[PDB]
Amino acid sequence: AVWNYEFDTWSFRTIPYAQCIGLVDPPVLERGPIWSDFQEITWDDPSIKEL
Amino acid sequence: NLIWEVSNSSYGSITVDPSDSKLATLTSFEKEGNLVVTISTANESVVAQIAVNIIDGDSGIFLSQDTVTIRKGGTTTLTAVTGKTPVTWSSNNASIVSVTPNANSLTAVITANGEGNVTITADNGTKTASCEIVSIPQIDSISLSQSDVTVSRGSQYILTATLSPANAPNQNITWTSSNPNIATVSGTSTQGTINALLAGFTEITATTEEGNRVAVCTVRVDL
Amino acid sequence: VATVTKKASASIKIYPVVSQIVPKESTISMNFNQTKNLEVSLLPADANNTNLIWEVSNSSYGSITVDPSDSKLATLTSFEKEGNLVVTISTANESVVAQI
Amino acid sequence: TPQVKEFESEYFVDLPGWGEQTVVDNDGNPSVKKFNWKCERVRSFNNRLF
Amino acid sequence: SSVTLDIVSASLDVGEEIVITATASPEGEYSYQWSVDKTGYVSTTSVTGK
Repeated sequence: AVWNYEFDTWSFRTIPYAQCIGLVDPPVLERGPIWSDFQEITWDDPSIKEL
Repeated sequence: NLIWEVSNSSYGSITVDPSDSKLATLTSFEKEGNLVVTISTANESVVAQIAVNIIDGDSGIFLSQDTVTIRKGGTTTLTAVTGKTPVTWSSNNASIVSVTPNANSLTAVITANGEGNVTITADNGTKTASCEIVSIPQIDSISLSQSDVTVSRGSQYILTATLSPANAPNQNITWTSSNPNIATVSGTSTQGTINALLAGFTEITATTEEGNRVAVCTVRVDL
Repeated sequence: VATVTKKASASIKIYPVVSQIVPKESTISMNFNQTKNLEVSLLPADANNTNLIWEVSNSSYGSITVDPSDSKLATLTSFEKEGNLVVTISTANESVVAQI
Repeated sequence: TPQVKEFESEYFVDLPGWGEQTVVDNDGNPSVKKFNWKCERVRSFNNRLF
Repeated sequence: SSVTLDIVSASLDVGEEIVITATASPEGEYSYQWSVDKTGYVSTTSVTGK
């Protein structure tokens, strides 16, 4: 049940079975990658498509 | 009451016998070295310590560390045991490794300058000790991330070289490749190999400025 | 978790550092005649646990201005010339440099 | 080092006392020594420096 | 097993350095943690090293 403390409104949503939660920086592939980093990656989405 | 214990109970046929009432006697043997005498109580957490040194004679001398392995730029210390305060040091091959006896003259600091075995020694006047030293480079080996790379016309793939130790002071790399007309690389662990032709194998080998000259080799494959 | 543990005894002795600091001089200054060689009398702070080194600037006021101190002190001489100079009684290596 | 520039000076110089730390030897004998202090930012406040 | 040290006493002066090495009877791999009875009077570096 999410509440916005800037406009005082209530809303709900679903989460993927969270035992915990926190904030952290993402992996290098999502922390800002570089063209000359995908030296081993190819267009055959080797287990990575959501980019 | 208390219980008298001694570490390395080999310095006498009967090092310390059971104290008659409170105290016991001490003996010795024909050998030197450092030991500790722990006067422990019955069971409570009370463990004292007494440091005794067998001088090996009247004014003999024996060093704590006999063999040492130091890396370039590092430093160590030495400890002696004598009866005479004057302790003059003397190291063969002086100008390969320096020494600086402290005020007490029973301790000296070592400073490695370059690779090379040294046999720093002291001289009390009657007896003499020795301390072998083997200077080792800051590095023992290296490794790369790829050995069978493959590129094309113009494409330049970047290679990385992770040194064996996590860190190395004053380290520097000068990449070399026979016949640099095919490609050129230099700088640091980051190589950035550039390709000029569409065929012709190459042998990208590292050349660590410091550390052991031992390097690796990689075989580029443009086809 | 540590299943087994073993201790090692090791004692250390740190000689006193008191009185090793800059010493004090009784004869802060001493004027003599042209070619007099009046001996010098002084003591550092308790003269304990360390030695010193007697140095003199412009070591040209005598064939042997100040010779190596026998045990703790040395002698002084003079030459047939005038001028101002300074006698630095420096310790072995510590940053202790006096002046006379 | 911060390398302050005095008001009555025409050249830059390291800060005075930067690295000074009081040490007391046996019997309570004080002394001062300078160590390699390196900072990232310095500002002024309440007639002080941070 | 039982541990021993070749060093048991030493004479130092303020400003002088010294290095001690720990060596157990067996050649196995173990962890080290140095301790001091009276705080101060010394400075340590890499207490987890032999």
